[PDB]
Amino acid sequence: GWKGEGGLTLTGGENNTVDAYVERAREAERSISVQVRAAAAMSEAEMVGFDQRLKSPDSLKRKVATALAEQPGRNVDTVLAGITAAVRYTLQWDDAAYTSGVATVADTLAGWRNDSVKWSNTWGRASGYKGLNTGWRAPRSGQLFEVQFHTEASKKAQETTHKLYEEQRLPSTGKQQLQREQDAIFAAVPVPAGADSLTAPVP
Repeated sequence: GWKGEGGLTLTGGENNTVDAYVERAREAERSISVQVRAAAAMSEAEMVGFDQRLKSPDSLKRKVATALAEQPGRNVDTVLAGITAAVRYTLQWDDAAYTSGVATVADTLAGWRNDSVKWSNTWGRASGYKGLNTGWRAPRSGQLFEVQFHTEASKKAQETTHKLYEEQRLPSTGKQQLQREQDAIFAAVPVPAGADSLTAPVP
């Protein structure tokens, strides 16, 4: 059995189900990183966070044990079936080649029989985080993975807004005064021409 050291738990029958999923995803990642590093080169994109392209085993179980608490009756099989960011990648660009580079990666992935699950285009928002987080399912392995396309400035937003998330989400001594401090950076982040018009590629 698994012991969530924050008040969480998982039985051995569920624990071995997740550990089998961990090694199972690690096998599909090999064929996925191949198809990802390709488009990252086919569009002159930069790959950051690639050293952590696979989600942590403990962090994976916490999201499962939390989902089990929110929705009993759901088995770990369906809970693991909903995980979207178990394997994940980040593609960077200059603001000039961002929009064209994203369309390349999305089409080359779709052309390789990958399925678009989500398309979180938040560039045309006057307030909030700017970016495009995408969801994909590998063709034969069926593994759900995500790709968040960033710029040098958009990645620097989350590189710096997370420390404000740290002292805002936590009510230790806090709040909304930093809500402007973050949206000031989000407004300071330039939106590439067409970034707010990026749609999921129809396969």
